[PDB]
Amino acid sequence: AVSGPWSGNAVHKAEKYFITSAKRDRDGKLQIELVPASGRRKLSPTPEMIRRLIDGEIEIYILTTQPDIAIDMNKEIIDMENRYGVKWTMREIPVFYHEGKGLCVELHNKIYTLDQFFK
Amino acid sequence: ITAGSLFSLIALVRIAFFAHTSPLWDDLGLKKNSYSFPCLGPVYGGTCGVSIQDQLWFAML
Amino acid sequence: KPRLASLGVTLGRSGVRQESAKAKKHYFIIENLCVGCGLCLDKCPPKVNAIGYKFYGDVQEGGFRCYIDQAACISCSACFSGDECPSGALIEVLPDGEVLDFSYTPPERLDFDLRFLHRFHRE
Amino acid sequence: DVTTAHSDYEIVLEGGSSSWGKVKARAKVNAPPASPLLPADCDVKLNVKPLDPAKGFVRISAVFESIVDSTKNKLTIEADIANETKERRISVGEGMVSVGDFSHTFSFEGSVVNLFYYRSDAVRRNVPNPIYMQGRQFHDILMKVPLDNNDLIDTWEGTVKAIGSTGAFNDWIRDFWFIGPAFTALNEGGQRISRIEVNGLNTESGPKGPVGVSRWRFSHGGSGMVDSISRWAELFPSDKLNRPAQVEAGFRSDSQGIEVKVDGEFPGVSVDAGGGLRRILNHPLIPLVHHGMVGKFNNFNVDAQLKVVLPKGYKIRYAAPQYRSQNLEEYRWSGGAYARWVEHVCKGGVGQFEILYAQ
Amino acid sequence: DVTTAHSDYEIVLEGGSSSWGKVKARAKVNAPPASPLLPADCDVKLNVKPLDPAKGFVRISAVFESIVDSTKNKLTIEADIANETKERRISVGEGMVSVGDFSHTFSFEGSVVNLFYYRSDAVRRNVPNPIYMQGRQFHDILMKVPLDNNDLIDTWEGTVKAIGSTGAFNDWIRDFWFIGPAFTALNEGGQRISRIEVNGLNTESGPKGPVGVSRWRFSHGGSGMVDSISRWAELFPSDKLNRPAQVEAGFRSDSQGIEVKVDGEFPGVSVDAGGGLRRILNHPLIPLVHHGMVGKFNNFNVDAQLKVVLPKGYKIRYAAPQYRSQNLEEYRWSGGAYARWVEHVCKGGVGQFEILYAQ
Amino acid sequence: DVTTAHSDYEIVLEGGSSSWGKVKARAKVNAPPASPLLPADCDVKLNVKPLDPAKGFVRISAVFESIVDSTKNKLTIEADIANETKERRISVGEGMVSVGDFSHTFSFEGSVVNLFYYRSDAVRRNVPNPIYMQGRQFHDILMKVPLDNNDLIDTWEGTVKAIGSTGAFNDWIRDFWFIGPAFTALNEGGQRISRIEVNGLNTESGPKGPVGVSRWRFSHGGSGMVDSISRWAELFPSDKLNRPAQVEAGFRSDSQGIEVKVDGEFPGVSVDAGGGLRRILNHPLIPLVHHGMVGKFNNFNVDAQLKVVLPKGYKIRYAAPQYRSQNLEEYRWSGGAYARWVEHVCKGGVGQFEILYAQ
Ligand code: BCL
Ligand code: BCL
Ligand code: BCL
Ligand code: BCL
Ligand code: BCL
Ligand code: BCL
Ligand code: BCL
Ligand code: SF4
Ligand code: SF4
Ligand code: SF4
Repeated sequence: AVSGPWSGNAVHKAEKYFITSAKRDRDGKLQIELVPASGRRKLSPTPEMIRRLIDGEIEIYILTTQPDIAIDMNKEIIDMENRYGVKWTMREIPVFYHEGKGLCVELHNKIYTLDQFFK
Repeated sequence: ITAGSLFSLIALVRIAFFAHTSPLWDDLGLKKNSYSFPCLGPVYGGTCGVSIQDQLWFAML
Repeated sequence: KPRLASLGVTLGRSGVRQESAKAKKHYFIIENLCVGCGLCLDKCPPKVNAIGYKFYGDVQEGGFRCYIDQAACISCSACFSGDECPSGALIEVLPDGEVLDFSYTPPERLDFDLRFLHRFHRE
Repeated sequence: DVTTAHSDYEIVLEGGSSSWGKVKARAKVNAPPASPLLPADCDVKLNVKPLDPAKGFVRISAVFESIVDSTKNKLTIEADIANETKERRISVGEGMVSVGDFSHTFSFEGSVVNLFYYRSDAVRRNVPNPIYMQGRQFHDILMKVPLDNNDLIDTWEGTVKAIGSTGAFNDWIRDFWFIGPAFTALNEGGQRISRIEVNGLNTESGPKGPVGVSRWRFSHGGSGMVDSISRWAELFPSDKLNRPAQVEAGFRSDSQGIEVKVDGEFPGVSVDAGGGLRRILNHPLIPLVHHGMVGKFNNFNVDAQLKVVLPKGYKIRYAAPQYRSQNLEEYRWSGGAYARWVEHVCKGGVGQFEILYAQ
Repeated sequence: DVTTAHSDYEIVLEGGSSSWGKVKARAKVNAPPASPLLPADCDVKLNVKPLDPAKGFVRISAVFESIVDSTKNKLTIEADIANETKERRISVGEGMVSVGDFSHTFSFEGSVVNLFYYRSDAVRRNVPNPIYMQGRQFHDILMKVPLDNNDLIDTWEGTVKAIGSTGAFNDWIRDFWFIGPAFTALNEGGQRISRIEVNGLNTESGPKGPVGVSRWRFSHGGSGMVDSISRWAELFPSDKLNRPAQVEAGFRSDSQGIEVKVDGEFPGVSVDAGGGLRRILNHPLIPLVHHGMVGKFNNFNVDAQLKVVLPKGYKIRYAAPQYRSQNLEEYRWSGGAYARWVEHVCKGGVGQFEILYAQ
Repeated sequence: DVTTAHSDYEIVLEGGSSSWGKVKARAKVNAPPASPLLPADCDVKLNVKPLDPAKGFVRISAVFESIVDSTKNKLTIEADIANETKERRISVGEGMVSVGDFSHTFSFEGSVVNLFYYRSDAVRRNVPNPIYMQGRQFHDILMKVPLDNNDLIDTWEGTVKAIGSTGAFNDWIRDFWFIGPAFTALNEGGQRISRIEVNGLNTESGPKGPVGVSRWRFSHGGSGMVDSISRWAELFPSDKLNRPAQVEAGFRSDSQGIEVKVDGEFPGVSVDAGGGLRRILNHPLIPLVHHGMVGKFNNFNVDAQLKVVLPKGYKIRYAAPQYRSQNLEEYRWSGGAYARWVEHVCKGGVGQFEILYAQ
């Protein structure tokens, strides 16, 4: 099921990972590295670790201050804040698994793919 | 005395069991980093008197 | 039987007296996680007013949050060092990009309760 | 300076020709584990289901769910072992190995051959209960691991390159196969691991992706101490598997101590002893000799209770060490001689404790 | 009536990128040493001075002044070790061996090669702290001993004759090289010593007198336990040698017990642990596994105090076993869990004790 | 109900050049034996009765009467060992092996060769009492057994068939030879058993019936720990054997413990130590290293008394550990340091205890 508050971080209900860099290779494939909230090891989104995401054992997120996020996140973030210190707001986007495309980010009612999303 | 013991025992069972986390703050996704922190602020209708030092006060009171 | 110069080691029962017996890293608020308690703001040096408040509603409904101004932040790591944050919103990014939500994380474990065949905690 | 360890044991046996027994074991120890990484936890599950009586085939499963220094590690095995002859035993099975974000699957076609250096009638006639039998085992292995990951390919390329450039691969592979303290355990149980032999290392295409294939064969000899060799027929009660049998166990370990839970039924717990008398199966020697390796590092005090439950009408003829108390059909061991024998066998001793129960 | 041992430890670390730490250790034990000759006393001195930063070369010295059963024994070494590549490391040095009225000098030109059976990214990725790494080492040796004494000549003549007449010299030399219980130490640390190979045994004239010359090369493999193989880069902080580093130690032994004194500074005491956190270097496994060999002969009571001093602004994020007391900058370990871990590791245990200190 | 063991020792020595000493030892232990079968009892008898002074030939006898798990086991040996040279020693003898209703006799013609890897003068000059001697031994064996039983006939064939069909017979025979934990013991004492060599396996007719005849050769090397190699001259005081010498011992073992009774006179108990001083012979290392293998399974308190009786006019010059009491000619050891050394050497320690007595 789920581990207790005492095991790992207490705030987390499932283990938490953050995509920290999204550089590309010579062939243009997106090399995604995600480190856990503790942050002492580097992993890539392999099927075995995606398989955890199907059962909710882990959760993946992206910061909006990432150096290579490709999409102009600050302008859109600034607009929403103005709708309802505005600059320096930072958010965590919850990455989800789409069987057809793999990891997608439902940003502003529009599904995206990590390769489409990142530079 | 039986009622007066079980009343102040509630504040004591909470120091023993909710020093770092409680079922509510595991739900609200929060950590009690500290033993003498007053509140987390107005948030969630407010959360004052949640540390174990404050639960000690509510056992003395 | 000759020997080498003696080693002066008086540890046990002995009448001898014993002895006394840079902008590299970056910090951020995850705004959806912040509850605005401002514990981070008070660790920031007052001549470097990096952390600040941002209002958009009633405080009893999470209408306020904290944020680091990177233009004035000096990366002294005072807000992160002290494990103030109760939500994980205050995070740190190392010069090579790892994201730390807390300064030390307890190790993960399985969980089972140990009972005994014939002792007080039976079955 | 002495720490305390508490344990409880339980064996329930049926009457008639049944070899079926229920075993439950709980233990709690206060000394640090020898593992150089802590905390290390682990849960193991074994289930055996009879497929068909005439063939003698059975389906065995194994699941390993262990977290080592916050690193999730899982190994899964599903196999079909059956008795071919007195010395040969073929197994067909599939399994998966996952460490953190890494995982790889494998399929194997294997046979094990077990021969005794001698088979004399005089030994059988003059020794009613022999313990040591000298022998050797031979494994035929056909591994089938698909090279799905970038890392698998590199481990395979590297392996082929190493074989090609290093003549001493058959010898130095035993330094890899038994990592860290595992190498030392070989000499400890009087077990000799012979050099592996690579019949073939060929990549064969599979519908999913390129499949590195290894066909190897090895052998290993037991001076008599090894239970796989000395007791080849007893560790596979396939024909006595009238109903499914399961052994479930798990343990928690860290700097503070170890907590262990074990439970499950299976046949072979009771074996004929001669003269109409039954007897609990001789303790495996390899586990004791292997635990003396880590059990000799902290002076401890023993608190162990062994509750044995016999069938209706079935009363002990003889036990040493003798049961402390008795409760009609149930007999109890605690304290005195028994908690000396426990101190003996928890530190690596293999001293005999025999129970004979006749109808 | 009851044995006891007292000990004191101390580690002082600097801040920034410095890996420099000061270590002091005092011990006193009341049981007899396993040495079959007593009294045996011994003083050891190590000093390392950086020669040049760009080359990475350093000058290491070693002096051994030991009196064994009233027999003065001295070994002196002066060498120049430098990093050639990730796996090769060449050393040029001279030394002297004196026993009583006998003494002989030697000069050596040597290189050591260290390879890991595998190098996988997944391990590196999935593992934050790897303890066991499987590997092998190869030594190229060019010994130059002048045959000044009558005895040296005879040892050389005999050696050449033995090689000439005995085919099994490469194998049976390992029975001589590891004298008494050092051979049993090989199996204990999971270390395999391969057969030596004699490239050449030629007498070459020197200005002083005839110089027997040996050019040999050997190898040895570690299952992972061996620290020379598993930690090849960490045992030579040459590039971190900004200033000279010295380790000084000595011990007295006889029927009554052992007195030991150790002190000295050197880099590599602190290594990065990830996430901005520093950590004391993982305990060497070979010394613990080697001391369990002599530390399991007398029941003892532990009285050990470990005073750790951290840099200004630097506090510990996590330690198990937890420090008994804290006093400002310094943290103290004594009693309870720690004096269980000491009894664990003094008898051969290798259980992990980790301290993480972040700024 | 505490692990407690009681023991008594006694050595009586004569004056002059006599090396003759009387040794008596009794022991009582309360922990279970590390024997997979109990109860196991055993009586041993050894008598050496000299044959002629000039030849140096002596007649040695050995009788083994042991009941193992109600199975009577007997081995009898009668042999004629004599000194040929400093490294060669030929023995001619007959014996019989009986287990229950099975028995077979054997005749052997054998020679043992013992060489030291080096023989240096400096070691002799600078080390007054050397312990560790690196060497190797070679056995020439001509076994002859009458095959008058069906069971004996069957064992004779199988062996030939195995040799004929298995190439690895010289290697895998070591596994069968060292039954149970005997193989593990090899690595423990730093002893290497080389592969056996079969000169011939020929059936030769005898007046009684077909007699199996074997002529094999083997070797084994000692890192220095082994006493047969390190002390080859000292274990055969043939020339000092003016009168017949006999060593008689026996032991009873079961779940409750061990009781040991040992007694007998023989030469070599006292050896020259230099400077006119005599000294008790250095303790054999192999027995201690071999008992640490079973003596580390149960915590215990020692109760041992060692009464040493010296010749008239002969007083100790030095002993560590020092004698508790001195009743003039007879000295006593009990308690304090000596009990610390007994717990040391009963668990596998080999720490030196030296007594020097001069006239
Ligand atoms: C441990 C001592 C021996 C050993 C003992 C045996 C025995 C015994 C036999 C096998 C046989 C096999 N061995 Mg083997 N084997 C060893 C080393 C190896 C190694 C290796 C990594 O070096 C490999 C690849 C193999 C490979 C194989 C397979 C081809 C085959 C079936 C294995 C299987 O299904 O396991 C299933 C997977 C598991 C994880 C099971 C582990 C079970 C443990 C060891 C004991 C559990 C039983 C418990 C005590 C009682 C439970 C009762 C319940 C009813 C289950 N062996 C060592 C040297 N091997 C079998 C054969 O004959 O095939 C024809 C068989 O009978
Ligand atoms: C002990 C485990 C290994 C071992 C480990 C290593 C390591 C590690 C390396 C050498 C390398 C060398 N080895 Mg080697 N070596 C072993 C066995 C041997 C034997 C032998 C008698 O069988 C020989 C002749 C050699 C020969 C040699 C030299 C050619 C070369 C440099 C030695 C030197 O200067 O020592 C100096 C003389 C001494 C007495 C030093 C002893 C130091 C002890 C062992 C540890 C002290 C450090 C202490 C823990 C921390 C101190 C910090 C201070 C700043 C010093 N090795 C065994 C099998 N060997 C080196 C190389 O790569 O050369 C290119 C090197 O880096
Ligand atoms: C145990 C360590 C060594 C060993 C040590 C020696 C020694 C030492 C020598 C022999 C020599 C011989 N060995 Mg060998 N030998 C070993 C293994 C073997 C094996 C085998 C089964 O593997 C065989 C077949 C042999 C065969 C032989 C014979 C050919 C020969 C004479 C034996 C004899 O008469 O014993 C007699 C039968 C017995 C049961 C005696 C047992 C004695 C025990 C071991 C010690 C008792 C003495 C006690 C401590 C003090 C007693 C004093 C009293 C006065 C007796 N050896 C191992 C490898 N062997 C001898 C020789 O040189 O021949 C030329 C000899 O001197
Ligand atoms: C101080 C004295 C203490 C004590 C001190 C310790 C210490 C200290 C430690 C243990 C450890 C263990 N103790 Mg203990 N222990 C005590 C008494 C007990 C008692 C009891 C009271 O009855 C119990 C039930 C246990 C139980 C256990 C286990 C939880 C654990 C060993 C696990 C194991 O089997 O690994 C089995 C291991 C293997 C099979 C090897 C796996 C790896 C190798 C490379 C595999 C090769 C095999 C090959 C592949 C197999 C076959 C393949 C198939 C054929 C296909 N201890 C006493 C009282 N114990 C150790 C441990 O691991 O703790 C976590 C440890 O360090
Ligand atoms: C304290 C331990 C107990 C003991 C505990 C056990 C246990 C436990 C078991 C046995 C078992 C065996 N026991 Mg028992 N056994 C003891 C004493 C003896 C004595 C004796 C006269 O003292 C004898 C003859 C035996 C005989 C035997 C064998 C029948 C059998 C092992 C089968 C085998 O392969 O061995 C054949 C022989 C060898 C393997 C080695 C060869 C003999 C030795 C190595 C060499 C003899 C040389 C001799 C001195 C002759 C002179 C040499 C000359 C050069 C010719 N035991 C001691 C006292 N024994 C096992 C069994 O019953 O299985 C069927 C078993 O499980
Ligand atoms: C009863 C339990 C006791 C205990 C019982 C004993 C006993 C009993 C003894 C010791 C011994 C020792 N103990 Mg202790 N010990 C205890 C606790 C301690 C504590 C502590 C409290 O922290 C300390 C600091 C020590 C320290 C020590 C040492 C003084 C000593 C081992 C020396 C050594 O390293 O040799 C290192 C040895 C070598 C490196 C081998 C040298 C020879 C071989 C052949 C060399 C081959 C290597 C190759 C040439 C190397 C490389 C070459 C270069 C690359 C060129 N003990 C516990 C509490 N300890 C032993 C000793 O030696 O005492 C004098 C001993 O007998
Ligand atoms: C708890 C700590 C206890 C303790 C725990 C135990 C335990 C537990 C056990 C013993 C065992 C023994 N203990 Mg203890 N023991 C203690 C203290 C003592 C003291 C004392 C106080 O002085 C004594 C006298 C003893 C004495 C003994 C022996 C009776 C016995 C080992 C017999 C032996 O030598 O086999 C010698 C064996 C051999 C020579 C091997 C035979 C087989 C092999 C295959 C033969 C190969 C050799 C080759 C053929 C030889 C040469 C041939 C010739 C050359 C021809 N113990 C301490 C206080 N001891 C063990 C035992 O056996 O009990 C029955 C045992 O299990
Ligand atoms: S206790 Fe109430 S008033 Fe005080 S800080 Fe918390 S929310 Fe504000
Ligand atoms: S690093 Fe220092 S200045 Fe910057 S936000 Fe944190 S506390 Fe304030
Ligand atoms: S301490 Fe945490 S919850 Fe409080 S303002 Fe800072 S980031 Fe938000």
